[PDB]
Amino acid sequence: PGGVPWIAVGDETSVTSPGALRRMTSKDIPETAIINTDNSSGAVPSESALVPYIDEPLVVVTEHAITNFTKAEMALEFNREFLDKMRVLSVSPKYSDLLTYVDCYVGVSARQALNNFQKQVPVITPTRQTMYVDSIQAALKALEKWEIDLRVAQTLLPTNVPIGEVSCPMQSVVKLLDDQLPDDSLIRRYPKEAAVALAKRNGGIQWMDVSEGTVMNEAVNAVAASALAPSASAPPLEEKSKLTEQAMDLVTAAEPEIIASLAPVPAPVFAIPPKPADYNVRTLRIDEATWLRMIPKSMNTPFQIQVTDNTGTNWHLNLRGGTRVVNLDQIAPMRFVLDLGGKSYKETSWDPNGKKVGFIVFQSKIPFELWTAASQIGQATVVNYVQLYAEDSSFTAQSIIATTSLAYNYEPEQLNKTDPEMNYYLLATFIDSAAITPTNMTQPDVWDALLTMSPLSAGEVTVKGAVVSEVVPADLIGSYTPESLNASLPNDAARCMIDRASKIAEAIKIDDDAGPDEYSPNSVPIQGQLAISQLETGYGVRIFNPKGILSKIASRAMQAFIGDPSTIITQAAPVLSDKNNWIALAQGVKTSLRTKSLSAGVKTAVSKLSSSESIQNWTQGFLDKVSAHFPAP
Amino acid sequence: PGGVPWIAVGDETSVTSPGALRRMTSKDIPETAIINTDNSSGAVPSESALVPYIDEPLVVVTEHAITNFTKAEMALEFNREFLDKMRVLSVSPKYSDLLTYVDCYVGVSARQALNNFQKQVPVITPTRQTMYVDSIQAALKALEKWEIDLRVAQTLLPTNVPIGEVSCPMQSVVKLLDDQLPDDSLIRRYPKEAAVALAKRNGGIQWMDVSEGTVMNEAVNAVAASALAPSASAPPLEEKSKLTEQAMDLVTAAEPEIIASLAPVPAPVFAIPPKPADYNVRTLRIDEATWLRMIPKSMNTPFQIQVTDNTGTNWHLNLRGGTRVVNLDQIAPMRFVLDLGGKSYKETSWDPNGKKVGFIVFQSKIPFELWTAASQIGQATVVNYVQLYAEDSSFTAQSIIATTSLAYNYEPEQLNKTDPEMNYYLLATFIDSAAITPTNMTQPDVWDALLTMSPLSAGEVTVKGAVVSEVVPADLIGSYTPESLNASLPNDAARCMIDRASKIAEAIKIDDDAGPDEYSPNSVPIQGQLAISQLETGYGVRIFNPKGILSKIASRAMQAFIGDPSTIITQAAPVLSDKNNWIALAQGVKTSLRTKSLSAGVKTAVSKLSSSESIQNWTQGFLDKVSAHFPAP
Amino acid sequence: PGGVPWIAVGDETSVTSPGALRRMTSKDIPYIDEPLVVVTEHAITNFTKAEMALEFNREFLDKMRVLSVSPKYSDLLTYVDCYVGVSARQALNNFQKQVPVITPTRQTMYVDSIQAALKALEKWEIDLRVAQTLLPTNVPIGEVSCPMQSVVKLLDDQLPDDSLIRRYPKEAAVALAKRNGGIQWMDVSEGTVMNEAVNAVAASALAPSASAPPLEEKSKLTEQAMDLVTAAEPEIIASLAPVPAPVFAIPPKPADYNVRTLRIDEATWLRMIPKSMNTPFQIQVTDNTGTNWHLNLRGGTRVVNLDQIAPMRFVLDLGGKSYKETSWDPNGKKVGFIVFQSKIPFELWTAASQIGQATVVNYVQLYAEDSSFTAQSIIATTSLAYNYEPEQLNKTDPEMNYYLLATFIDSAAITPTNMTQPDVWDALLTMSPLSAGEVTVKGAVVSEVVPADLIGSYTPESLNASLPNDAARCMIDRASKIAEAIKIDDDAGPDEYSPNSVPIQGQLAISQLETGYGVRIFNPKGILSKIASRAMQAFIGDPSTIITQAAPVLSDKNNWIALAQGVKTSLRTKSLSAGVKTAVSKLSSSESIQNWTQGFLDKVSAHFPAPKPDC
Amino acid sequence: LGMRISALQSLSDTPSPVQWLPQYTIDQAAMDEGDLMVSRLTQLPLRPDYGNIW
Amino acid sequence: MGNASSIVQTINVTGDGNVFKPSAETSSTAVPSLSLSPGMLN
Amino acid sequence: MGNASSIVQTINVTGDGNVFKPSAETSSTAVPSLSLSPGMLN
Repeated sequence: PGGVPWIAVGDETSVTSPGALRRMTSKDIPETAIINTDNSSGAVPSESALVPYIDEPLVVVTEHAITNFTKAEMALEFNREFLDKMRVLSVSPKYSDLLTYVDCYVGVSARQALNNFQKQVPVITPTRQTMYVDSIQAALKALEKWEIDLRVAQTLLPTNVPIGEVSCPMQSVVKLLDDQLPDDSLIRRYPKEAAVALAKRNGGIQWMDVSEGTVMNEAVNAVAASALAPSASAPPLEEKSKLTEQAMDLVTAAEPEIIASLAPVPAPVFAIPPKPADYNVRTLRIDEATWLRMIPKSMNTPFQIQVTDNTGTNWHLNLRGGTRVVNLDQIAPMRFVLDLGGKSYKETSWDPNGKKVGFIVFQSKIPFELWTAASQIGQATVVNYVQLYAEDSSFTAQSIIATTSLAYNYEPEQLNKTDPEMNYYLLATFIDSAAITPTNMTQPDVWDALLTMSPLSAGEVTVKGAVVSEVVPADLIGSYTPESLNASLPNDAARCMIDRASKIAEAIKIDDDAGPDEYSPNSVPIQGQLAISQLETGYGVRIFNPKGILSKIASRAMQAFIGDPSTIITQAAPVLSDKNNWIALAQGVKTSLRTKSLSAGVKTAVSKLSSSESIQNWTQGFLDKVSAHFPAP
Repeated sequence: PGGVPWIAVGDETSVTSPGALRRMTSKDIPETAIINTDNSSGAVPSESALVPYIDEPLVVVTEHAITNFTKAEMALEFNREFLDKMRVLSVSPKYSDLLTYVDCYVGVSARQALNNFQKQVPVITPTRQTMYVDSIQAALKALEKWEIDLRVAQTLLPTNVPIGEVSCPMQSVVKLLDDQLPDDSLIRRYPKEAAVALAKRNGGIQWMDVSEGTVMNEAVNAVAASALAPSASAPPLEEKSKLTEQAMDLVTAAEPEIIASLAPVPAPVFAIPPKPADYNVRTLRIDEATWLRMIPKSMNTPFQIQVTDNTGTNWHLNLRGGTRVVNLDQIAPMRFVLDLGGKSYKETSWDPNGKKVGFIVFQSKIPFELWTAASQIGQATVVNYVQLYAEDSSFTAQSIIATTSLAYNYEPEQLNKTDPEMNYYLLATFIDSAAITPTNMTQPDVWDALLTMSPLSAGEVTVKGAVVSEVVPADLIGSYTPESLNASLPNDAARCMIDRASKIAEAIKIDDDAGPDEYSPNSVPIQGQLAISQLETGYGVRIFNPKGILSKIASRAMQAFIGDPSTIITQAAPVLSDKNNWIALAQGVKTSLRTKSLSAGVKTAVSKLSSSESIQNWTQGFLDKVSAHFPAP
Repeated sequence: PGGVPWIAVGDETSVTSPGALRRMTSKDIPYIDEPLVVVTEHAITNFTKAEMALEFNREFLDKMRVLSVSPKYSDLLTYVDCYVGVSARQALNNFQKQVPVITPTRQTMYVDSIQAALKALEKWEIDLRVAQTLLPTNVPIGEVSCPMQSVVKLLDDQLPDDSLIRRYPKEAAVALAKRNGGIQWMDVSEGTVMNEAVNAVAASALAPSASAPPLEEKSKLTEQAMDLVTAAEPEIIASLAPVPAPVFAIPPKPADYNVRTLRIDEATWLRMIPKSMNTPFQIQVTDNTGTNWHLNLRGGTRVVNLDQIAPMRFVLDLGGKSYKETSWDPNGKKVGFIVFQSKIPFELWTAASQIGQATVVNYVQLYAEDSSFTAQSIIATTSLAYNYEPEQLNKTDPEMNYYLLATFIDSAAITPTNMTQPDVWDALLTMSPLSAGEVTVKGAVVSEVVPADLIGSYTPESLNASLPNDAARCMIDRASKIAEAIKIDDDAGPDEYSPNSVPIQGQLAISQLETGYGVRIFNPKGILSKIASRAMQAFIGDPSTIITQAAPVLSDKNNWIALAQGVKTSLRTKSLSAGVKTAVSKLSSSESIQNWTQGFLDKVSAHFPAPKPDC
Repeated sequence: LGMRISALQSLSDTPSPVQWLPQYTIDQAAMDEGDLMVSRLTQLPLRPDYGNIW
Repeated sequence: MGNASSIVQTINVTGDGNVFKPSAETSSTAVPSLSLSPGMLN
Repeated sequence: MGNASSIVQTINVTGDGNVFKPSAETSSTAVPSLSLSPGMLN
């Protein structure tokens, strides 16, 4: 049982009797006190002035703990000879010698204890537990160099074979080790003890008693090695079990109910840690990108405006037809980096050397396209800016801007969003300390560069460029085009769906080995859905297809999904644009992976056996080479 | 034992065939019925009209389930005080009072069960098990807000120190916790219950008793703490076990035997979920990319052709010298996306704005080089097309093309493939409803744009640009020059092998901590091979090196593998190109990992202890701050 | 117990005695003698479960005339009283009665028998899996129904032509009934039907309740989060004391640079001859095979410095560049790497006397093609490769200086007036580390690093010009795992306090109450809660914010240490629980999926109609 | 009872022993126990007829 | 452990005499996970 | 295996009659990891 032991205080007893129990303490049981333990290890002092007397609590050790700590003792008993040489822990610890057996009420709380009464419950005091674990840890600390050296000795030459059997004259092996052993190795200093430890760990190494002349297997771990070895016609049992476990854990990692729900799901429950994205504004279109604004090109009357920064130094700017801005509102907190490397921006009367390029933020009621006069800008601020520098380029008589990294952190909370009639705009442009003559500069902005966007809040989600409070995953299937996908924000719902489905793709891969156009346990649900759906009433010309053609179609569809997961969200995708097919696959994966019974494919079995034979042959050949040199006298 | 119980069919204790056994039910054991439940939880109705009376089966409960559900109930018992406060589940479920002990036959099938008679096995019905699970689950459901607030209280200030002990007056902690804890929290409403729960969870918190005076440790989880605690010379036990198990899982996932096979291995068993790749088709060199074709250069007779898509619309286009196409045979399914953003294609005699670019597919028995005068074109149709747009460019007096995502899916199954003579080609170029005069448009094609290919299958593997049915993993080592690696297809075998070996590299780095030029158990397998190989006789001058030089070279080899995992593929690699070294390392990793005995490295342990002591010092400083700014009375 | 059994050779025994113990063999039980091994309980239970995994398919195994008798592992174990242990000392200290023992031969035969049966059952197993998966047979929550005759009609309709169910339908029916308790077959002789499943405990573990998620999912998610955080190693990345480089480093990744476009002041691993020299000169260098190549140096030439760089591999690509001049043509030319080593610093070089010992390590031939622009030609893709391994050089003398240059080469002397381009560094370079145990800071190798001082020190440009083996990238890749674990373990929305964001709040409150230089300010608890929430959200959305300079809250050190400790102290104290919003969303989604399954079963019943009632 | 329903087909007795081709299942046993059972069931020693070798 | 004022209580949260001694050997733990795999439960 | 020294009183490392016969069934193992999860110990 688990929990602590309790003792009666009042005579009355019931499953809910008030105040009837009290914690049992070592004052009741003298055998638990540290003055009444057995110092077979030598931890408690023998001087009566060094052994304290303070009353101490009691806990209960569970059978799990007993088994695992005895396994911990076994972890030291392998290296007993070297511990003997170092004169450390002469008497091996025994855990059951620190447990006191008593019968009482056992439970975590008093109410649970009132209904529980066991006999031969084993209890310990915390200090005895700490002393035992400290002894084990000291023994482990003593054996670090020895363990590394023994692992080196085992790993120097092939000692294990995947299948079958090999053999070599042990004299040649010993000579090879003598020739390749490290100088500082404890294996040379203490040979016999290394030999005994190796005989314990492995069953191929065998030594004879020269007195009686007998040789036999002396490994102590036959039971586990039986499960590690591959029997005929089938891979090792533990490998199959572990691969199935890993696949099931991948499936559980991405919850299938969230990714195949037909009803709204909150944004935080759906979100995952995102990844950055890179864009170029000039190459982007206004129609596809829903977060861009442009002054209509028909203006042809640029105007110069002044704006102050946070410190109080004015700047000059020029706006004209075509000047592009990013519409900040309706987007989560975001991080922008502008990189102007590899660009010239060189004009007849404009030299990029020494010029300053910076971000500005405008806050105005008037929509951006209606902007003609200066006073319509409202409020503006130069958040950040950097000085430029040009170097000569590969092309003749050309120059390129060096590498720059300009940063901005859009945080809506630092702004006040109470007034709805308010527009927030972001610009990146040239700034000067004097007037910029419009005749001098003809570029609308500096937005023809690289722009890195990285999300700054993993709890909000956007669709097609606008924040949504809740998302319906089933309706995202088959509703995106590449033009609408590459121009999405970094925290889009499309990318979350792709990354949550990649785990399902890997899981399906692990347990399948089918080729092109072969039915599998995972490819049948789509076939069933197709077979049912083709018989349903619709509007077009109905088509009848047999069983084999449908099985081929389902196999191809599943393979296409595995190879490129994003196809489940692409418009006009062949089979994976029907949300019924996606839901069927997602639900059937769990059933397929739960009913496996320690099995593998036929192809995997045959390939594993063939490969094991090949490495067996290779190892035998290497040992023949080793025996040719370093010969046995 | 597990399964179901079985009883005789009434025979006089003479059961000599599996035909004389029938499965036990609740009529044969009346104590397992629904009406005999003790109903201490109040779940079963007391009205006699509502309790059903029907025959249910029986199943056997195993010790694993008993212990795990028994610990599940103690999970609830950690919060008995608040559960009392809400009058919920006043009596502990006590799983052991639901089972019934019967001497019967135990098994899954009658043939096995006949030869296995057991005494005192515990059985239960499905209904009572479901009721018990429901009771625990409801009790857990009623504690969500309370547990969250308790965790917030614990994590507001550090209550755990990595090593050693810290201290602070509790009055200061209570003042800080009153000042900072949220108003919504249930801690403010129910203080004493939270205090008792925290004293149970944490052994540090101790509450003095007003009536008596004794203050003592009262936590119920000391054994787990000692399993987590670090000794003053070694790290904790559990962390070492967890790290080694994770490394073993990575090695198991990497399939060390598949990537070391000396015999052919089928493509579906070797493959993994692939990744897309990007290219520039114009910039590739034809002798490196074996999957391109090009019409001979210096040809001085451009010709024009016409072609119609699946809607019958006619289109004009022209082929000239230098035009390139892509073989669409023997490359497996693949998806192409082409993007022209950032390129000009501007001449005085032709402007791209308003024009259309398309993918055109050709079928013909004549090689693409021997094409002219449109008589050799063969059957051909337009697949897809898109319209361009022009924007201002950074370079003065130039303009650039806006983004595109021209897509096409190639699925080899649909096309007939009837005549092996037949050849398939793909091309991207300008098309227009008016014939394009050769003088105006001189560009051979529009292949000067970014091209992304993504595989459409997971059981297809190519080499150097042609698909194969099987691969020999030991024959890919040291067989790729760097130029042949940037021109392979995304479904190449080299990428699969590199990704599989990356897991071995990660496992080795997780397990091993060695500095520059230091021997490790994971680097001697190369050393033994180097020694034996340098002894042998081949052709050329022999060089003999001692053990120190060989150890240094082996260590450098292992480091170069870990840092960059694609050196095994690379041709003319110094030491890792040889297949023997790769096979020996891959085989030795498993043996090196499997024979650790709860250990770590010296450097790791010492650095870890120093770090933990620094952490306790910082924690103590913070607690001094807290006790100094919140004075006790 | 475990290990092996032993027998006392003599009457005299004690806790620590010389001799006194020999190993038991097959002679000592009541010719070939084999050793004995003590069998634990874990093995017995797991092997029994493995046997019943075969026993699910007894009817098929009996139709095919295989496996007439079951394995029954508990026959092979022999019970005996003896000393037990791995070594003689442990055996001397122990003594147990009725321990089970077995010889290796019998264990191997047993496991081989199980494996043979599992090999013979494989196609049958795959066939039953196909039959179960073809139509929805499980639902997340609730209960759905469908007539059985329609289901069997659909199965007969769509099952493969070689499926083994079509040969053994009754055996397949019984097997499905054993696996799934939903599929029940009426007993004809008596007219009674009821559940005949043998798996009813795991079914309860995997089943949702009326209002709460399944227990198994909660336990699995918590274990996964703890495993991720444990792998992240919080103690190493929270250290305020130096930690060795091999411990801190984790496998690195390549990086892509442009050498010409970089600025000299940010990137300290570059050296450029001053532009005021104004005159060129030409030199002749001999490669490893004795070939002579002439190359020209001038002002503005840039070289990578190889002194304080870890073993690194450079691969260079020139694709897309023009390099076409009035009197030079890139087609047919050659470009290569040169490694200089000299005792004279680069900036002082004026004549061929200063070039030191030089060698053309690698070289390629340039091929040019027409480009998108009119009358413009660009170069094809190249992969120039070099492996800087320092230990192959003479690093014993300290005065030596090493440099790396990439430029045009030719067998004839290059006329200075034809080509005025300094080098070919205006091209895409990919650098990849070769040593996973050495780390650099800001462009110089460091013996040990302090994780508590890297945070809040890099400007964006400095982080750009970092080498692939920088300690900052190790810090980022070691904090990303903590970020992922927190995201798995949390569902807090905007401005919602969570047990994972409050340590920062406590640190902020304490720091606010302290006295320091500046204009003192005060805040309530609500403002601090919001500030902590924004800081944690920004961390999760961008793990690279701890190292970025002038960060809002995460540039500080105390906040980072507090968060790193809070992750562990919060994950360790859960009780099989889940968030409120997560629970309600799971319930609603499961009910929707149940409705969709029921609708599909209605469609299945509409087609493949069942026989009408007889009377 | 699990049995097919069918009546026996009568046959007359063969006056000499008949050939028998055995077929092996996947069951296995140790060689020593096989030799032991062969020793138990055997009818040796005996004196047979020799016949002619040429 | 938040503030609460009362006349007489069995344990006083804001009183003097308590102990706040966080240690590595005591630590804090609950029941976060259990072994409930389908194969092992049976 | 031990090297550069021979001792024959009990086990001669360099003597005759020793067996080196690696096999798949015998394999080689130690105690790599255990079950020390906090929820299972208690």
